[PDB]
Amino acid sequence: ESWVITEGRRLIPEIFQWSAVLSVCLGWPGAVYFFSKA
Amino acid sequence: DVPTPYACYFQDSATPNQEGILELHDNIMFYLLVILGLVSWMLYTIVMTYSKNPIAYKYIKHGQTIEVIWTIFPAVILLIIAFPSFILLYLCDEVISPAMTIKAIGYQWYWKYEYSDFINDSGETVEFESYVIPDELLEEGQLRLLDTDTSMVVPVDTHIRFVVTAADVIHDFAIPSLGIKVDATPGRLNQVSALIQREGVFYGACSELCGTGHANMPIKIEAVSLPKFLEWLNEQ
Amino acid sequence: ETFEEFTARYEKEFDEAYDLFEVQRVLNNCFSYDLVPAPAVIEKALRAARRVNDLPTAIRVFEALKYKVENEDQYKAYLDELKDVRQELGVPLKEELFP
Amino acid sequence: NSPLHTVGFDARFPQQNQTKHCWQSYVDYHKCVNMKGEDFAPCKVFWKTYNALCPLDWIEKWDDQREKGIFAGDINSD
Amino acid sequence: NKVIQLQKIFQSSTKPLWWRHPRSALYLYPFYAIFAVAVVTPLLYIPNAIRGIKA
Amino acid sequence: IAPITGTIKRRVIMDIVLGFSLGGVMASYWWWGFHMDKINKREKFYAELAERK
Amino acid sequence: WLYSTNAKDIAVLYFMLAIFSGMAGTAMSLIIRLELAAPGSQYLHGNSQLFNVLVVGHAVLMIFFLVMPALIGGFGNYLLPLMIGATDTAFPRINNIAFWVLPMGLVCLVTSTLVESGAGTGWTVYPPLSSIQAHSGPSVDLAIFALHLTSISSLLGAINFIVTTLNMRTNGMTMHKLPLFVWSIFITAFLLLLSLPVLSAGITMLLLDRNFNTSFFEVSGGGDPILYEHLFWFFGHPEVYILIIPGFGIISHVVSTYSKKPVFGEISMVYAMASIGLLGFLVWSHHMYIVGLDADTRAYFTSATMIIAIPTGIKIFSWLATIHGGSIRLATPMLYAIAFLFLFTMGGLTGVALANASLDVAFHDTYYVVGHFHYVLSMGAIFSLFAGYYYWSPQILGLNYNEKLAQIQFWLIFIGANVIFFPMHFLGINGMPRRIPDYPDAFAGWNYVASIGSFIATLSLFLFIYILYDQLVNGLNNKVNNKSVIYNKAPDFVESNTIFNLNTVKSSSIEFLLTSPPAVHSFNTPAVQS
Amino acid sequence: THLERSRHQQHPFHMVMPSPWPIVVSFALLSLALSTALTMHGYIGNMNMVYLALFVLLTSSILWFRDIVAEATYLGDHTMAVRKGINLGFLMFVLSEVLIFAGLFWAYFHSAMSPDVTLGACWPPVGIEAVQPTELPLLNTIILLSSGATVTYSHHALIAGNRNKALSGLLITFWLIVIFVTCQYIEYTNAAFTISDGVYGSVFYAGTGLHFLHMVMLAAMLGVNYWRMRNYHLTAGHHVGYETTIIYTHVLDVIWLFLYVVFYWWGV
Amino acid sequence: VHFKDGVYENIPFKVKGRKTPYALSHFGFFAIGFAVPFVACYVQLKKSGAF
Ligand code: HEA
Ligand code: HEA
Ligand SMILES: CCCCCCCCCCC(=O)OC[C@H](COP(=O)(O)OC[C@H](O)COP(=O)(O)OC[C@@H](COC(=O)CC)OC(=O)CCC)OC(=O)CCCCCCCC
Ligand code: CUA
Ligand SMILES: [Cu+2]
Repeated sequence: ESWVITEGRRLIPEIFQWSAVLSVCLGWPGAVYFFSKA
Repeated sequence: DVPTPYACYFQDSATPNQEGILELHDNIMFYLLVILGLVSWMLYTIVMTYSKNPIAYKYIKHGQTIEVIWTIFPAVILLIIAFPSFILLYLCDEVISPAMTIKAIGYQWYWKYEYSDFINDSGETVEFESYVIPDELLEEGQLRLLDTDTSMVVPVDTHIRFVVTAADVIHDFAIPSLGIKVDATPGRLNQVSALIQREGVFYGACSELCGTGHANMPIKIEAVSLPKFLEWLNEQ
Repeated sequence: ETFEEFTARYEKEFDEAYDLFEVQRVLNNCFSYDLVPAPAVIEKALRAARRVNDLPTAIRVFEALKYKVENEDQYKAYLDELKDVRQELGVPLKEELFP
Repeated sequence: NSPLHTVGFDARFPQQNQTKHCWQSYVDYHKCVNMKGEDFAPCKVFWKTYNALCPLDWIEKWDDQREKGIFAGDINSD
Repeated sequence: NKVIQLQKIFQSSTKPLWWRHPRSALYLYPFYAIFAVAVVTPLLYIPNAIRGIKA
Repeated sequence: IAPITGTIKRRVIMDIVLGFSLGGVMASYWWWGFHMDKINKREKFYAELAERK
Repeated sequence: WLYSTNAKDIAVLYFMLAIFSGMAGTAMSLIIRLELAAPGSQYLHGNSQLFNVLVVGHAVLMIFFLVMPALIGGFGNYLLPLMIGATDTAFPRINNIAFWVLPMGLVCLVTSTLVESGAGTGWTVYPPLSSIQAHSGPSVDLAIFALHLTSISSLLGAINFIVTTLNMRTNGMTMHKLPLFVWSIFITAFLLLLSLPVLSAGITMLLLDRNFNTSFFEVSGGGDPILYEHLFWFFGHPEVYILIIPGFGIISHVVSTYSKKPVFGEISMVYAMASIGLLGFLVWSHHMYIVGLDADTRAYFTSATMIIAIPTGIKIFSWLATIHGGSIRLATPMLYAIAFLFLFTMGGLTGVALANASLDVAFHDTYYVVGHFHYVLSMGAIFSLFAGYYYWSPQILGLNYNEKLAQIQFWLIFIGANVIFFPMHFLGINGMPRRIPDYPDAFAGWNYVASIGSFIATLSLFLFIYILYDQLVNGLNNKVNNKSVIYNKAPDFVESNTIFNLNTVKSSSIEFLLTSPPAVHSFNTPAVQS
Repeated sequence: THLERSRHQQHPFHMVMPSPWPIVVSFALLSLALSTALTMHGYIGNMNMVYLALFVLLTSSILWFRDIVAEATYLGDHTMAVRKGINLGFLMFVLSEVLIFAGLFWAYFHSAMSPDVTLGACWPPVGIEAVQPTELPLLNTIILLSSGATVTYSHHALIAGNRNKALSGLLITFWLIVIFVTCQYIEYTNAAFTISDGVYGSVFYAGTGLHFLHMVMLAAMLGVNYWRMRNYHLTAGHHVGYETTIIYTHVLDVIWLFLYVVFYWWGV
Repeated sequence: VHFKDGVYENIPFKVKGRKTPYALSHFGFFAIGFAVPFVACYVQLKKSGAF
């Protein structure tokens, strides 16, 4: 009854935030190509 | 072939030897994203969720039931991933039944091919150099440091067999669209066998350093058809 | 090793505490394990603070108990269980003090 | 159809380094022209081999070391 | 023979250990003469070695 | 009163296997939405070279 | 003082030179990356020489004059006397020649550029490129001697560490109980001993083939240049496993100090740390897969250099186990040691992709290699050198380093050098070759992305000079105001503040129990352990 | 008592005064390496600065050694562990100088294990004639097997206490090594192939070349082991300057026997 | 340094009590180390025609 809803709420905005790190730490060349194709 | 500005992948595969590399560069990186997907997750659950833990669990040191798990875990992916890595080594020396022998010899600032197979009716080898065109003699529309003056013709659907060496400083022989890369040692020689499967020009580069003129050595190579090649061989 | 050998070992070491140092260095490793300590041993973690005449190391018991309870439902039933020996010694909690 | 023709596998030299293939076929041709000369057709399989897979300056070298007698290999079978 | 004799001189000498030998005064001033030349003349030819002036 | 044990053990098994499940949703897209997308084009163009007869 | 034989004051001279050779080793990499900003020779006018001179001028200052004298000299001559329990090193008089030949290893290298030719040979100094018919002047003559002076300093600088650890310990310090920074260098000292005499023959033979014309390597005479490719690289792969094992010692101390917890599997971490050193010997031609080796010889190495990723996985997953339960105190050595655990391991995944003989044949001498070995040199051996300086700077100098200003030096190094070395994997997967002053025009894309970042990282290094100025001038006025962090271990939850100042440093090593700075005789009595 | 114990050192390991010969040897290694690369390309004219650089270096070693014997027999912090420090510091050192031979043995297995094309198909090639192992090279093996039976005949003899065998037994070993210099001077003066004789001319005067460049320091090591034993410096219970000479020669039987089997026996 | 384990006396610098300000002698050690390739880019261009 404890680890079925308290272990969830710690982890739902975590993976919502963790993917935002890799889209800036690794996905940042997907912006400099997008901004200036010239 | 031609590199693309702001690109991130291989050049286009024009050889089954090259086509094997693209199915091994993706077979490896599929097992590299599970490991990068683990480390990027197992380092965000620690810096975020355990920097606010004031009571340190300082009585978990050995962990015998997880010590033996992550020493067979690099011993279970590597035993899997090597079997597509062994099947490419033993099936890229296929020089069993070749069809053509071309040469490529680099004298520190150019290449020097010769088509010493005497299928040509004149009974003489066709030797010709390959100098890059300078910026003063640059025809408008030529690729800078990637387009030579005297190119090289090879047929299609043919089991060719290069011989690559040099008479001076080591510099290698690299076409990324065909997956050929050999050193051109001065004292000895190396072979590759790359069946080309599409008509079109491939541009490459020389990779290993030679001296001052390392940037001034491309390897231009176009593939034409086998009657269309023979019309070039009976001329020169 | 087990839950009961955890209880009998640290409820024994609180008796020969004799000092403020050997309460806080033993209250520390009675809370720095994988498991959660029983209320039998934490009753001797308040009697140890009464033997040394120091109140904020008895208010810091119930704040270390609050973070390492893993459930608020398993805390209020755990708080009301200790209210028999928490009203004798007059130990407040950090939220009631409002410091 | 398929007019091209070249040297095959040559299983005694199956590696990437084919330099001894270029060297011994220069030897096995010029050992054939001096010893046991009855025809040229099994003797030109070592002539047609070393024209392939050999540079032109090396054949100029091997015909110059042979001329002053300074050929490092055994050139005289007889 | 001189091992106990030098041990009176070396122990409680109040000198640097490379000045603690009795036969050491002549060991240094010719040695400091070959040291004062072997570290400048390989380096004084370096501006001679920048302009192509060789020998 | 409840002998509660295993707060870190329930935060390693929940912690490991949700990274393997996070190591798949970045990798199975990379081998299907990119690698099989790249083999789709090369299977298409080489089938438009065998059409010429 | 100049020629004092105290091991403490030698290691402060080591560190005084590894920044001077650092600000020369990265000013050359500034001009190297300034020339790769646009096609056509911009700042160098038309000279493709002085670009294979600056590349060898930069790549040997970084390897042999920054990361070698800091992680072995700058720390090993300061910590291995101190943590084990010695008063100084076992051979303290040769301890001074191991430093003072390094400025003489600089005059043998800066004058190797100022002479008329310039050694345009690259870091891997190959025989027919560096032969006397190719390189004529005395330029490469001095570049093969400055590599010899460092080969001989760091050789006797590791005989100084096998007969320090084996006999000069304390009473209870048994052979199974040592700090992991000592087991880093003592394992490293069994690789510095057994790889540098291999190198010293592989350079002197090139000297003999240049002015004594002996033809060890000359082609006219049967001397291979391919003997060099297995004899230099027999030194070369242990050399790059020497820039990382003391890097594996500092991280094992920082990540288990700023987490209040002992390290996970300490006995497991010392057996998987010599197995990197031992098995690193048996893999030395994975650099030379394309040079014409046999189809079974390359089949052995494509299975043998993947087994180096077996003990390195143990030494990383245990660093992801020694901070799981414990607290995390995010100061500056913890920021470097936690970004070392992400950027070195991404320089490991590119390792096992290059490790195959079936895949190095489309990657050799490209920029995919330079993307790989810079995630494990400027991100695995600078991320453990910045995490070793900041971890022992106020303990050793005595002055705190303005902690609020060392956090912005971390992020400008993190994201200001990831912007350089991440797009290198894209220029190399197309096939841009190395050491070239100009390139085809399609490689002008990321080479302007990687050129904007070399001003970011070398603006952080200009800031790091100011941190070194704030630490020496008013570095005493830092721990009396709220500028820095004083106590690197905050007390526990139930540890009262008035009892903390009695039992302050709860270290696991002697290095913090000493004074700040330590004494000139910090060990005048034989200490005891357990 | 404790008052004298507060006047002495409390740890067995040695503390050295600041000596300046550290930066003297460093300045010699600069003027060795810088000046040996100038005269190969001019800028001086004469080849004697290298001869100067071999003189200032070697006198800097004995001035380094004069301070060490001032510590060895005249100041004396040589305890049991410090005696084990150098005796393991030198036994682990010769593991490096036996591996530099593997940087020269492995070139001999690089040109003979696989035959090359620029030379002949045989090793040693045509035009090059090698010396059989049933000649004066076999004198070079027996004269070291006799050296390996007289270095231990005088090892225990110094510990034995009598100076009739300890002093005279090292003069007969010293002239057994200078006579080994002159028989490796015959093949440096009478052999056909030279240093520039291709790859066989390269590695043969390297594998046996470095074996000749160690006897100049080994005979110089006996040059102080007889002078110190005549000037009563060395003792019979504590000898480091004598023990490093025996292990300089007891491993020399192993490396020369591995040098004789492949350069001469397998090298024909 | 042999003795006087003070605070500034394990470093061969002279930080306090200097006649001249220390930023002259501290940046002047690290900018001089920065300006050594910019004289290798000077005497090798002017020798080889460029400027
Ligand atoms: C120790 C190794 C090391 C380090 C740290 C670096 C650091 C850097 N290197 Fe270099 N590099 C090599 C070793 C290293 N390099 C080698 C071996 C080669 C190949 C040469 C050859 O084979 O041809 C090479 C080649 C190379 C190339 C040419 C690629 C090719 O031709 O192969 C380029 C160009 O982009 C480059 C750039 C950089 C940059 C921008 C950094 C930046 O990281 C530097 C700026 C970042 C900093 C600000 C941090 C470092 C500064 C310090 C002073 C250290 C701090 C330590 C203390 C002060 C405590 N390097
Ligand atoms: C300085 C540090 C350093 C380190 C540590 C490494 C480590 C490794 N290196 Fe690298 N390497 C260099 C520096 C370094 N290298 C340099 C300078 C060059 C040459 C450049 C030049 O010539 O100029 C080079 C060259 C080089 C090449 C030659 C390419 C070419 O020139 O053609 C190859 C290929 O085999 C290679 C591979 C590896 C491998 C497999 C490792 C492995 O040790 C790394 C393994 C680590 C891990 C894999 C990550 C952690 C482990 C896991 C999380 C668990 C296990 C992993 C999985 C199961 C996938 N390196
Ligand atoms: C070869 C060697 C060359 C070396 C050159 C490197 C130059 C780097 C210099 C870095 C530096 O000195 O900064 C430290 C200095 C003191 O800080 P402290 O740690 O004592 O704490 C201050 C307090 O805690 C908060 O300070 P506060 O918040 O009150 O001030 C606001 C401050 C913050 O903004 C910035 O940092 C960027 C502008 O803004 C300003 O002051 C603007 C004033 C014009 O902070 C400052 O005040 C910086 C002012 C700007 C200096 C120029 C910046 C150029 C990029
Ligand atoms: Cu030829 Cu590079
Ligand atoms: Cu490697």
